Amino acid sequence: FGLLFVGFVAGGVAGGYFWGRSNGGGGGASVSSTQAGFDKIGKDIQQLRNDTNAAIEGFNGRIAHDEQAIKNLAKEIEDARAEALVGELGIIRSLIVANISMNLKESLYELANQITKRGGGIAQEAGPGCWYVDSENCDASCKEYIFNF
Amino acid sequence: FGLLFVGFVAGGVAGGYFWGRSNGGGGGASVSSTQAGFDKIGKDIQQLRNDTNAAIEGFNGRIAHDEQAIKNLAKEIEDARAEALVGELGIIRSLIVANISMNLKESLYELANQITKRGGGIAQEAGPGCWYVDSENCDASCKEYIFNF
Amino acid sequence: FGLLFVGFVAGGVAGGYFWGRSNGGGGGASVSSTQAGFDKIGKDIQQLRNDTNAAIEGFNGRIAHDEQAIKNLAKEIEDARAEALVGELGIIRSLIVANISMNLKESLYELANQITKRGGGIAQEAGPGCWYVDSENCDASCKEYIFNF
Amino acid sequence: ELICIVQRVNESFSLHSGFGGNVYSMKTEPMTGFTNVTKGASVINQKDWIGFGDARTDLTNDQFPASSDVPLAVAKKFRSLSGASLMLSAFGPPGKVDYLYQGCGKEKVFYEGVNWSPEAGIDCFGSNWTQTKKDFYSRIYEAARSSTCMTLVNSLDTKISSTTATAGTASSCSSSWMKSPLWYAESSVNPPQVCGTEQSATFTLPTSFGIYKCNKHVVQLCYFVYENKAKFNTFGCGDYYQNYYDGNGNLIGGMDNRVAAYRGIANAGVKIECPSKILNPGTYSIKSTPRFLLVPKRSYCFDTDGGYPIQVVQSEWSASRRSDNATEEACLQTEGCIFIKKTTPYVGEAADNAGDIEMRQLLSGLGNNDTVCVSQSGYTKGETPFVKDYLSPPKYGRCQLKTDSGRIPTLPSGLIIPQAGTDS
Amino acid sequence: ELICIVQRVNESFSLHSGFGGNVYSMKTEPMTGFTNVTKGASVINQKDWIGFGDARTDLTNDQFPASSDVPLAVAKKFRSLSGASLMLSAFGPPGKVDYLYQGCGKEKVFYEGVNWSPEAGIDCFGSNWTQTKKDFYSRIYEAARSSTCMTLVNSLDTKISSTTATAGTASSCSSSWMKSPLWYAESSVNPPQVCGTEQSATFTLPTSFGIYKCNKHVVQLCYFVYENKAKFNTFGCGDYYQNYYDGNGNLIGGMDNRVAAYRGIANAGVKIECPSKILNPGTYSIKSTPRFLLVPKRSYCFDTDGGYPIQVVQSEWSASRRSDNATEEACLQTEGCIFIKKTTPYVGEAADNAGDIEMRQLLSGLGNNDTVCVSQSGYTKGETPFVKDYLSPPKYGRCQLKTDSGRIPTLPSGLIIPQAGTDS
Amino acid sequence: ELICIVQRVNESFSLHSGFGGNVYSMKTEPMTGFTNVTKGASVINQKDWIGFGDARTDLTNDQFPASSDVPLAVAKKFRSLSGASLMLSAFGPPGKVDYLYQGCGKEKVFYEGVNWSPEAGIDCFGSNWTQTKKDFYSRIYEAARSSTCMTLVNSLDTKISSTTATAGTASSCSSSWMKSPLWYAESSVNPPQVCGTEQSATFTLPTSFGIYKCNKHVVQLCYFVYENKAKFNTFGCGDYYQNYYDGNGNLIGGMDNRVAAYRGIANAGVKIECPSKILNPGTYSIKSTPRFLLVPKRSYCFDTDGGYPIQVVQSEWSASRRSDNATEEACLQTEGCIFIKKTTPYVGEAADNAGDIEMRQLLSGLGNNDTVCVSQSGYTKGETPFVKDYLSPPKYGRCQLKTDSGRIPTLPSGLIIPQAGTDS
Ligand SMILES: CC(=O)N[C@H]1[C@H](OCCN=[N+]=[N-])O[C@H](CO)[C@@H](O)[C@@H]1O[C@@H]1O[C@H](CO)[C@H](O)[C@H](O[C@]2(C(=O)O)C[C@H](O)[C@@H](NC(C)=O)[C@H]([C@H](O)[C@H](O)COC(C)=O)O2)[C@H]1O
Ligand SMILES: CC(=O)N[C@H]1[C@H](OCCN=[N+]=[N-])O[C@H](CO)[C@@H](O)[C@@H]1O[C@@H]1O[C@H](CO)[C@H](O)[C@H](O[C@]2(C(=O)O)C[C@H](O)[C@@H](NC(C)=O)[C@H]([C@H](O)[C@H](O)COC(C)=O)O2)[C@H]1O
Ligand SMILES: CC(=O)N[C@H]1[C@H](OCCN=[N+]=[N-])O[C@H](CO)[C@@H](O)[C@@H]1O[C@@H]1O[C@H](CO)[C@H](O)[C@H](O[C@]2(C(=O)O)C[C@H](O)[C@@H](NC(C)=O)[C@H]([C@H](O)[C@H](O)COC(C)=O)O2)[C@H]1O
Ligand SMILES: *[C@@H]1O[C@H](CO)[C@@H](O[C@@H]2O[C@H](CO)[C@@H](O)[C@H](O)[C@H]2NC(C)=O)[C@H](O)[C@H]1NC(C)=O
Ligand SMILES: *[C@@H]1O[C@H](CO)[C@@H](O[C@@H]2O[C@H](CO)[C@@H](O)[C@H](O)[C@H]2NC(C)=O)[C@H](O)[C@H]1NC(C)=O
Ligand SMILES: *[C@@H]1O[C@H](CO)[C@@H](O[C@@H]2O[C@H](CO)[C@@H](O)[C@H](O)[C@H]2NC(C)=O)[C@H](O)[C@H]1NC(C)=O
Ligand SMILES: *[C@@H]1O[C@H](CO)[C@@H](O[C@@H]2O[C@H](CO)[C@@H](O)[C@H](O)[C@H]2NC(C)=O)[C@H](O)[C@H]1NC(C)=O
Ligand SMILES: *[C@@H]1O[C@H](CO)[C@@H](O[C@@H]2O[C@H](CO)[C@@H](O)[C@H](O)[C@H]2NC(C)=O)[C@H](O)[C@H]1NC(C)=O
Ligand SMILES: *[C@@H]1O[C@H](CO)[C@@H](O)[C@H](O)[C@H]1NC(C)=O
Repeated sequence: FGLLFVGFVAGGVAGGYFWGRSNGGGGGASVSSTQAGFDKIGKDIQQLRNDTNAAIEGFNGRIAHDEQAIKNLAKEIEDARAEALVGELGIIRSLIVANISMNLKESLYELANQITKRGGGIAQEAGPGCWYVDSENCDASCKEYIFNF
Repeated sequence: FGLLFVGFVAGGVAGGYFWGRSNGGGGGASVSSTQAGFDKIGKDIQQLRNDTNAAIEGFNGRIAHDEQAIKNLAKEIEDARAEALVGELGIIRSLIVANISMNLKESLYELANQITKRGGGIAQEAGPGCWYVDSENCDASCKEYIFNF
Repeated sequence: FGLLFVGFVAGGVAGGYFWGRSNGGGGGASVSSTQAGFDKIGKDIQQLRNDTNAAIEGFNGRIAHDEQAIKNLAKEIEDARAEALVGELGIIRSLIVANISMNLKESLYELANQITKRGGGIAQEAGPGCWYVDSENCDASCKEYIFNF
Repeated sequence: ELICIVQRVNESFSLHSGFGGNVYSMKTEPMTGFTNVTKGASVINQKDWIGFGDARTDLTNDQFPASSDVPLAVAKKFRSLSGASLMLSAFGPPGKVDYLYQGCGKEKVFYEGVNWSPEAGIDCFGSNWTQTKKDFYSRIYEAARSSTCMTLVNSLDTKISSTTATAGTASSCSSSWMKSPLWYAESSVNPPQVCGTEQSATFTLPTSFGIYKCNKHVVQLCYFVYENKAKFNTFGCGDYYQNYYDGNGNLIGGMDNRVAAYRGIANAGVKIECPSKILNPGTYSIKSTPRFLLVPKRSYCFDTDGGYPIQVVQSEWSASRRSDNATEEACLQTEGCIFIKKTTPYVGEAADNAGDIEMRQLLSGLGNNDTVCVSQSGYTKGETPFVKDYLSPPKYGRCQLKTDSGRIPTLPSGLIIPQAGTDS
Repeated sequence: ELICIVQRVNESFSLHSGFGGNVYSMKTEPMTGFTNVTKGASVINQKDWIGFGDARTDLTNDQFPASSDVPLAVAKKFRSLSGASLMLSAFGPPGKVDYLYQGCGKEKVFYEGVNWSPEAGIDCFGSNWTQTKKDFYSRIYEAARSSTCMTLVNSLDTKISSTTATAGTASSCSSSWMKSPLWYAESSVNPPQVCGTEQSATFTLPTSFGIYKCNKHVVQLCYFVYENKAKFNTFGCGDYYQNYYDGNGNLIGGMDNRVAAYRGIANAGVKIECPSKILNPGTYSIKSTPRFLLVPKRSYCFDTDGGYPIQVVQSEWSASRRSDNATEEACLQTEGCIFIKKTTPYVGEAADNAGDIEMRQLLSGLGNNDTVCVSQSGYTKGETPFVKDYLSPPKYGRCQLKTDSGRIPTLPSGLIIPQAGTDS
Repeated sequence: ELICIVQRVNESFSLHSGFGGNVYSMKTEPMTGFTNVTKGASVINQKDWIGFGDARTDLTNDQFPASSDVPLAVAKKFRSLSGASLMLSAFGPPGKVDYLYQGCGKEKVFYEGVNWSPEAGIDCFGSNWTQTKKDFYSRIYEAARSSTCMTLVNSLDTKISSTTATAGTASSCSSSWMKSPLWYAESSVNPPQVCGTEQSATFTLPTSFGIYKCNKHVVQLCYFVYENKAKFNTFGCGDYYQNYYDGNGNLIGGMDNRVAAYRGIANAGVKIECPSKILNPGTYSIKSTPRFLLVPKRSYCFDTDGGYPIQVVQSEWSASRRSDNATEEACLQTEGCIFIKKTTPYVGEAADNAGDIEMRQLLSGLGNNDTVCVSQSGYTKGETPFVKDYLSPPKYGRCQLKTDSGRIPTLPSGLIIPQAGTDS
């Protein structure tokens, strides 16, 4: 329904990013395509995923100094220390997931913005990732220029 | 002034979410209603608040193992450990508050988006939560269709 | 290219926030100004920077109690404790930087929103920080009213 | 016409800050809270603990379960016999029950001791059995602290040098004597003219006993206390002495009046003192005045594989009998020992002295499958990381921390409005 | 026409990453920094500390405040008397001031000792009083480390066996003797023919003294040092000995030449040595050569309820007098002891030896209401969690950690531009 | 016409939550992982460690590098001589190599001991040299644990009282004797009539030796073991004794049969026992039976400036010779000691007993510039903070923690779709 929403589909049916169009005859009946040339999104995902290495390396490089002379494992203490470190890694994870989410959503906004200025101002934004086009002076080669499917 | 701003009111006067309208005669004089049917917002707030339990349970489930043979309380040490745990809980709190904020703001955007596509494209967005309507081919039943007050 | 993008410039050339305009004769050729009266942005930056003191004071006020009777520095242990505290300060930093980023970006959105309602609805939004104006019933004093350069 | 959703707040709204967005709300709710603390005994691991006790945890008592302070399932985890106590088995006084306490458990519950209190009226020349009791349990608790297991060693290998010395008895001890120490005497020493020869002995503390490894032994190195060299010479020639040496010859206990002053109470007559000591496995020597020789014959065997702080349960009679608080004081002065104490008298369901409602409440935690922390304040579940008041040590497990309720942060609730940017 | 706000950066801008948004800026500012460290003495809790001292902290001195190294309010927290020292009160030499030091405080400041230095010229057969001084304060600091309180015990219960023995005096000790130890001698022993009997004594270390609980006692178990059995036989028959035993008979101190070699310096004559030991409360025995018996008569009483690392302040004279650094060396070799030392000579305002500008600077922290950490490097306030250089131990309180300035993260400042998404 | 980008997910997508935005993805990847653990010896700091060894780490051996278990660069960090061992240098038996081990290093590797095994066949009246070996290395490892440095002290200052006593020799000891202890005997004592006088001696443990500070000394306080007073009286009058006292007179070692029982094995004849003890620097006394006196003449000097847990490397022969595992057992019972053990026999490249492929693999870590943790399980690099199984103690450095792989959180990967708000 346009970049503020994620919908679910059943059985087969591809997940991902598609072009969707609406009315026409009054009343129309919808339509959802089968992929565009969203090459930007693929590369952006790549960059965003690689950028997580910085936060992981920070965590991996931190190992507490210790010294134990004792001959038998202090298991309960060992487990508690691990549990604490796992908790910290859990916070970092939640931070990283949101960081990806927010920066992907923004990359998606930047994609949609290029489409707006591509047919501007024929496009007319209806919230992020949605547009209203006047089918009267944008035919089909016009629409294919602006949205590329 | 439309979802990017929060305003203050004095004495009595309800806080919350209201419908506000502007000009008309040149120059107009404003108007702010007394609630809509923002049923989505109420339910969304409910869901978002319940979703915080996950982060709290994570914190509550983490208790450091200890073993003390000593007979007198090591008070300064006990207090320091507590202070450190309270600090961690403080970070988690700040994370949770922003998480609610951001997801509520997004739920508000999704509300406004449904209104845009409801009278589309009669609506015309003026930033999030604001619209420009041409009072000439949207009368009153039209406006009440699109915004429902 | 309008608040979703940051561009780079070479040699001299000021960095910051500028007014940029596009087509005209078909095809136009761009233009980027030399500052506006973005007084809001300057003051907002000031407020946002001062607001970081809260998070720093929280960190500065937390110092672990300790008691050592030993006569020779346990250097490896001292260094590990410091390293752990530096790690925590690093997370807080990353939180603060994003908090500034997000609240500045929002202050920028609120600036752009005031401009939209200033010439409304002559303005017509093309994504955040961009507008399409019909040069036919907005002359020049009109544009200077709405955008102030 | 411009139509807008408008967001507004009251004086009733307060602003809550976030990293990446603030929130206005009228109400708040605390993010978390305190975990209840329950008084009494419990364990954090049901498959690694052991109890040692008496009738009050003995499922074979004729009056079970009325005579019991624990239910069947907990009683199965105890090693108990009616009428027994660690101390009774240490010395084995005439006609008392003599239970061979043994078992393994990282968590340990000691709930016995009452069966040798002043009420028992055991004499046997005892200077002050209550004092002996306190000293004895102190050594037990100290050794138990760092051991996984414990067992009575009911008979030490011993050997005396004299061939004329015979086993000693006294009317003050039911006309016989303790199992430990052994009492050896030569009928001839007589300060007329006959004075005999210095007596000698060895006793061995084994490195193991059955399946139990011994790293440490609790033993008593007893000595007699006479009124003064003269009253002593009623019996022996010269000065009294009973000295204990390790294998190399270092003195480790006993009473050698020849350097030490006499410390007996006037006309009380002869007394015996039995301090307990923790000794390593090995063979030990004794040298003594010719007439009377004392030789340790029992011990308690411990390892050093480690354990948790122990729980010691108050072991006293109902009001009608004469009790002591020696195991309480033993526990208080011994690090790693947690003491469980009733606030009301012991009133038994079976008879006067077995099956008490409060003790059953206090021991019911033994009990549970969900205890994560055990402390001198009581035990807790894993609800939150905080408690309202400190958990007093000794303590072990996932133990809560005290914090003021005001330092627990809150979360916005009720009607909520987001805020971001400077809005100006 | 398309009209846009345009965001642009220079080569002068650097990108700062965030979890949920980045920031371009030209300037940065460090997020936090180092806390200053002040040399000298201080306390983290003004209502739980105590000072022990001499004229330099005695508000009753005739020349106060000119003779003082602390202001009135701090002097009120000291227990001091002009001319006193812990060591002087331990022995009580003839004609020296004899102050009964006592008090309670988790934090402790020892600022005395100078009043018994080599300058004092106390003889009394002392082998090496500087050595004795170092040994004595070591025991004090060790015991003080784990105690809440301290008190002189100015008189032990003592009892000697001899009925002929009389109090001993010497011209080397102002023609009398110490308060402690007591010196008992029988006029008859004479190696002609008269040789007397082995002397005996007991001394009791109490379990309390006034309101003060005693768990530990610092005492001296002195012995005489003769040149060689022969020079010894100038005085006594056989070998010299003075042995100390606990109640059971274990040797705990003294000098028994009969097994130990002689260790006196040629033709120096008789010397007395007084090592200090930490003993539990109880009654102790002494056996000695017939002619000369030494008996401990004082102690310092400590508890074991706990305390913080202690502060010991350099206690030396101005240049004109003969000082020592025994309390410095006592403090250095004793765990939990923090030593405060001047870098310039002691120059007093009152007279030569009282009221020094540098010491007043060093003690002014005693002083403050906002000290959170005390260390062998000096003390700090609660500004930040970091210091530029390590705080050397011993130390206690909310103590800062060393980190390199480069590891302190920065925050963007000046002109700022947000960045998010990949912008491509 | 309304034209929209549409976001949709499958049953194959799972939702990952974030603080400020969720993410749908089909795949996940673990965020981090386990660090490999390598068996054998290593160091965390190449400029602060020292090795002590024998031919197997001796770069001057004729067959180097074939006779070596380490490469040249590591051999340069060892103090080793072919045929040597700490124990051989402690006693200095006739005709054995006598290397002066000395050096400094916070991390320490002990890789010697094999050169005095049962294969050596050293007699010298030894009761059980394997027992002595285990006792000796235990003391070394204990002292090494807390010391920065170690040095043999190859000659103690000693002085005996007798003027007739002469140096002792025996056919069981190559017709001479150890370097330490020294054996002094008077030819006249003869239980006929001639019985001589009690022998005396002193030995001094220095406060330093060369550039090395001594806070502690490992020494042996040997004594002879006779079958029974009678078999003893084959040689001496009365009871055998050899007692060790500190400067004050406290007994610290030896065998005094006069209080201690005899413990020799039937018709074995005379044996010598040499337990090792850790003593402070100072002067010590000896008293003994007239005929035979033993006097310690060597020590190992340690400081107390601190060190890391030590590494001890299995020191055994190839199969054809007679080995022992005394240094293994010494290491196991001594806290702070890490033992390195082969799983296959020792098969040397040079000859049978020098240059083993497995040992070279095990010692190659000594070796590396990037080891951050050393443990009884092996050593690790600084890859991640986790290991799959516990690193067993003793251990030191930046040591990994065990966690289950399932508790390691994941990150979304592959095709990804953001989610925020409630979308309803
Ligand atoms: C009865 C006797 O022989 N002696 C009197 C003895 O004084 C008599 C004066 N003669 N002279 N000279 O003085 C003591 C105190 O004045 C009395 O105790 C003693 O009488 C005791 O009578 C008690 C009963 O009150 C006992 O019978 C005791 O006899 C025993 C005993 O205690 O039962 C008999 C035991 O067989 C004997 N056993 C052994 C192994 O020694 C036991 C014991 O020696 C003594 O108690 C010694 O006690 C110790 C441990 O030192 O005495 C009579 O002594
Ligand atoms: C004066 C005397 O009796 N003896 C000479 C004694 O040699 C004389 C040879 N006779 N014979 N045989 O040798 C020693 C060393 O050669 C001299 O010290 C001693 O003379 C001492 O004179 C000093 C003054 O320099 C003292 O007067 C000392 O007398 C006292 C003392 O020290 O004041 C008198 C004290 O009353 C006496 N008090 C007691 C309680 O014993 C004291 C003391 O015995 C001795 O110092 C013993 O010292 C100790 C602690 O062992 O002596 C004369 O001895
Ligand atoms: C040969 C001798 O004098 N005595 C026999 C002695 O029995 C003879 C009965 N006489 N009487 N009565 O009994 C013992 C055991 O029955 C025999 O060992 C002893 O014979 C020994 O012969 C051995 C060889 O097997 C030795 O030669 C030993 O002589 C030495 C030695 O061990 O080498 C000679 C040494 O010079 C002498 N050195 C010193 C410093 O004492 C050494 C030593 O005394 C003895 O071993 C004492 O051993 C100790 C440490 O107690 O003996 C003959 O004794
Ligand atoms: C749900 O959607 C995804 C992608 O839209 C499908 O994933 C593809 O599946 C095939 C075979 O499993 C792979 O070869 C492709 O590489 C996958 N897509 C991508 C993005 O690489 C998935 O099969 C769908 N699941 C269902 C239930 O139909
Ligand atoms: C400010 O606004 C809020 C809500 O807009 C008011 O809260 C209501 O107050 C009454 C009585 O206090 C309650 O019964 C309602 O349930 C509240 N509202 C909500 C959202 O549930 C509040 O009273 C206002 N405060 C002032 C100063 O007028
Ligand atoms: C890049 O841009 C910034 C600002 O747009 C320039 O910063 C100014 O530089 C001068 C002198 O260095 C200062 O007096 C001004 O105060 C700076 N601006 C601001 C925002 O205060 C900077 O010089 C530019 N760099 C380059 C390479 O030209
Ligand atoms: C993130 O930044 C925002 C904006 O600077 C902070 O919001 C401020 O919070 C304080 C309360 O601590 C308010 O009094 C200010 O008015 C807020 N400023 C604005 C512009 O709203 C917020 O505190 C920061 N987040 C955290 C957790 O520190
Ligand atoms: C959150 O994700 C963003 C985007 O992937 C990260 O921004 C990158 O940061 C590095 C500096 O560490 C830059 O060199 C990259 O160019 C940035 N990428 C983009 C697309 O801007 C950011 O580091 C992450 N936040 C944290 C704190 O790790
Ligand atoms: C800036 O920060 C400080 C806290 O350090 C605060 O007291 C001050 O009021 C703040 N200024 C403004 C304008 O908020």
